[PDB]
Amino acid sequence: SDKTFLENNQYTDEGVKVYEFIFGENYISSGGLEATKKILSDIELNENSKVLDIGSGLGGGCMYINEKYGAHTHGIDICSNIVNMANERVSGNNKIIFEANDILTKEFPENNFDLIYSRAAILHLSLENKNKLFQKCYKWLKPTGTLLITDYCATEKENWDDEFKEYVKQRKYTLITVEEYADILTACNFKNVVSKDLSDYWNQLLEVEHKYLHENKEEFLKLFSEKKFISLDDGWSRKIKDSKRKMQRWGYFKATKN
Ligand SMILES: Nc1ncnc2c1ncn2[C@@H]1O[C@H](CSCC[C@H](N)C(=O)O)[C@@H](O)[C@H]1O
Ligand SMILES: C[N+](C)(C)CCOP(=O)(O)O
Repeated sequence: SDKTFLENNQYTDEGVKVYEFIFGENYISSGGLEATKKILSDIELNENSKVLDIGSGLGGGCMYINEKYGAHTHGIDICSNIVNMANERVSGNNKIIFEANDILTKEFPENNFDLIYSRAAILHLSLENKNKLFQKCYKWLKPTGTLLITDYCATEKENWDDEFKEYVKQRKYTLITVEEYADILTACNFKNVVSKDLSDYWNQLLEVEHKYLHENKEEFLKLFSEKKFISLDDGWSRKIKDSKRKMQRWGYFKATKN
């Protein structure tokens, strides 16, 4: 249902390929590899670490984490077609696993992971399900483990304008404030909760991506259609405008179990 909605609309094969063109090979979220390097710059792991990636997409994050640290990485994604694409991009590596499943019904042992990592995925979850997920994450982390998240956030709903309301409604996102998000983590008894509103950084990423799209329009049109170009172009224009005024926000969260 949730699964069917995502597979048949935002994350159709063609939809993901369009996103990948602008985000970067193996990525479906902003900044691609370069942002991932920054997000993980203060994370310490090694070959004995176990990592969970919630909403693993095309697998770029898992590929990088395994490359940088040698860690065991397990990616969960609800879209079967996306997981199929991810599995075609990795071979001969028994420390990278991609699995098609709803994270809300997936079972993991308590005290299992050194790092639980998620990039631009939890926006798809209802508010009730965000709280349920972070309770599960708390159990699944080792005592010494870390939670690391980036996600779409927003200003308070009361402040949304007509265009943003419509965007959120059609995407079926649940966008909360950075502050409400941090409060959920605190309510789940995570420790050392750090939240950052990185909307300015995100704005910079979006501008680079927008410039890339325009400068490679001929290549894009060979691959796709002008209709899809216009949708992407207008989509990024709106996100640049709405991130600048913090109507749509980009949140970073890090916390520990103890
Ligand atoms: N309930 C759920 N369980 C697992 N994955 C989910 C989910 N709801 C949404 N997703 C996944 O979240 C992903 C968002 S796209 C982001 C992919 C990757 N983290 C990257 O940054 O590139 C989608 O692939 C979608 O399938
Ligand atoms: C949400 N996402 C960052 C995974 C994909 C892009 O979504 P959108 O920016 O087109 O709404």
